[PDB]
Amino acid sequence: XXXXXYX
Amino acid sequence: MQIFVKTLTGKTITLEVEPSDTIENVKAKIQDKEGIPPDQQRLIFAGKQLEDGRTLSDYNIQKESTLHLVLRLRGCKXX
Ligand SMILES: *[C@@H]1O[C@H](C(=O)O)[C@@H](O)[C@H](O)[C@H]1NC(=O)CCCCCCCCC(C)C
Ligand SMILES: *O[C@H]1O[C@H](CO)[C@@H](O)[C@H](O)[C@@H]1O
Repeated sequence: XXXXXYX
Repeated sequence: MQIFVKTLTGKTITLEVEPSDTIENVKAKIQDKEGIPPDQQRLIFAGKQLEDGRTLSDYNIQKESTLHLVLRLRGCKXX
């Protein structure tokens, strides 16, 4: 992980 | 007893319920009628958001009472 969103 | 669940979409849902029923039950019934998953439902009565697990009598909800429904899903795809 480490990246966010939300997709 | 009978109660109403209203949205600001111009929809009123009539439900037959018992004073001993929990807010969870109520959401389940709403799911039957409208197809909205309970996790996506928020119920408001008398200026308070209602918690799954408490009963209609806890909140002094009686016949002809009107709960307000609003929808809430935060995005959960990511990390
Ligand atoms: C991030 O989302 C995770 C998830 O899988 O939904 C949660 O388990 C995790 O607890 C969440 N992290 C936080 O709530 C604090 C995040 C601080 C960094 C993000 C701040 C807001 C903007 C980002 C891009 C969402
Ligand atoms: O949101 C996650 O899936 C997406 C698929 O296009 C990626 O672009 C993104 O970086 C995350 O992995």
